Amino acid sequence: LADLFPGFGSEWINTSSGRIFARVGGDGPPLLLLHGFPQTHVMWHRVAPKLAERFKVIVADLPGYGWSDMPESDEQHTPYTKRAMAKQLIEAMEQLGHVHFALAGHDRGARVSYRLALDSPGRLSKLAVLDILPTYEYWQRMNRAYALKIYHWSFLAQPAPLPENLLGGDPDFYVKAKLASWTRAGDLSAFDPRAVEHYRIAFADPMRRHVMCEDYRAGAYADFEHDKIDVEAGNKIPVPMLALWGASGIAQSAATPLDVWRKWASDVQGAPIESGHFLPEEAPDQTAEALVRFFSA
Amino acid sequence: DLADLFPGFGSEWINTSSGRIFARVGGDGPPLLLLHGFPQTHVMWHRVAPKLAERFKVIVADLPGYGWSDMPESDEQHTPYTKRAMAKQLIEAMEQLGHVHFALAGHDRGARVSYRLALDSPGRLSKLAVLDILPTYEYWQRMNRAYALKIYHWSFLAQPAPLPENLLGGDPDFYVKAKLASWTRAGDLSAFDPRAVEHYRIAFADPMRRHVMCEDYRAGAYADFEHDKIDVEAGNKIPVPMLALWGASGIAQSAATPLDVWRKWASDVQGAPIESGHFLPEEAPDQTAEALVRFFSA
Ligand SMILES: [Ca+2]
Repeated sequence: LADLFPGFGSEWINTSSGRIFARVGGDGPPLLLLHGFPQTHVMWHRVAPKLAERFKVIVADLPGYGWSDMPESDEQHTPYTKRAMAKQLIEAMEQLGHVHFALAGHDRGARVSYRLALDSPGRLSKLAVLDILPTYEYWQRMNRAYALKIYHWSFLAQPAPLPENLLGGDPDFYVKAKLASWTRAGDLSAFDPRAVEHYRIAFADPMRRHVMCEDYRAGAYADFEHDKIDVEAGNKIPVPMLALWGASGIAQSAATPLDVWRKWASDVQGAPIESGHFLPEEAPDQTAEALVRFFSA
Repeated sequence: DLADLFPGFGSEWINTSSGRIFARVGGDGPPLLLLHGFPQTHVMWHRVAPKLAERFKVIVADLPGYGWSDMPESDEQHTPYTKRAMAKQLIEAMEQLGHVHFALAGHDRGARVSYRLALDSPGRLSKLAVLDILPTYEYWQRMNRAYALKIYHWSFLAQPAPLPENLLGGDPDFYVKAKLASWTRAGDLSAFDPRAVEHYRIAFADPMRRHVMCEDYRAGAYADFEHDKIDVEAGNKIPVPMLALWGASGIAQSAATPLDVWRKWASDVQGAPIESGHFLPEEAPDQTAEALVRFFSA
């Protein structure tokens, strides 16, 4: 597997819940980048060097993803709730001396990110979320069209071992299909093939796939519950935040993203990028530039 | 290898313009067509058909593309697996037997064929029984987190091919057994005859049979929904006397009664809960049989 972060260090950050793997590069204020599904930290390989000019970039595999340890799940999928993941990543950052940092997340990592921002806002200077709405918003807008478009939210949330058994027949197909279907182009062309190899290899592990289901099960249950409490209490993110979404991505299909985030964040700016779901790989120049400007403010 | 679960029933291959319908046929009296759903075959009626055969000519048909029925070639709109097309084919199948006015009971997908038939060609039906469904439109209109999680397979199997086909091929035996177990009241296969499960397992083992089921659900998400929507908006109601049976632990139930929802679709509908999960004729065969004979006798 290729090193897509030449000159970046590599850290195994030990936490109470297992090791976080991270590539580390650049200098300046600490910036944590979190990938999503079905990816690993290497999805940032096109924009992390450009951020590394101005920030200490920490490119972490999510708890349970990539090369991070997989905490053993439980009946409530607790370690793979965004709340628990946020906690583990806060722990990881503290091991590096980062108790106050900037954070950008995409997909699942963006959900960890806004949940981190709601649970422990004092940990964040600024927050960027890439192509998501809050988990609560997806479920609340889950009508016919949206249930078809993001079917995997209900399918991967099905009780073990049903998704795992189906995914295990041909893991390569599913990871490649999920990658392809949410690009603007509808194929794998936006991706560096060495990055695809990373995604494909991570997905080839049955326990890694279980973890991803656990993450989606948390997303259907505890994640939704945590979010529901916040939205019904009027708890807003107080960290300055950037919401970037793809014009052909997931967030914009059932809502106007900036309108939704103004319900969740007291201080949010947003910008569409011409892109599918995978903003940092489909549109790396426009994404890196959006993140450099926001975090330099 | 595959047990004969309808002793005394014969076996018909009914020709239609879109391929053969397989049916087990028994009894005498007014014609009664029994339609199975997903992921079963006609054999799901094996505990209730003998009871109905005391008073009806019972035709126990494999849905087009299911079981041993032929699989008509699908197209971009999944047209032969829309409930409208399936109903036209079964109307044609019944005509081959001289049945132009018949009683109809369907479960699951076959229940969807059945109420669509009732809507499109009500004159063909003496009475209609639907087991453990609401109309397709109602499921989709009620699509929320809870339902999306409970009937996930409606959006999963409706994904463009070959995605659900490929994943179903990952472990087809587990999938059909999981689908059967998870919708029973017990949560295992204990309510099913092991010989019937073999039929379901063997039908589900053919990739082309699984593809058709996916076509059925693709139609369930698109054309079937649009056909239902037109009837909603035009105020068209099923005029034939209708029985709506649902499992107390089935898919149709939730918070609002299936009966109140069927009253928006049917002029003349009675309804009863059966202590059962989704698979009323196998989980509650006596309670289902008696409700059906009671209703179809009138
Ligand atoms: Ca298996």
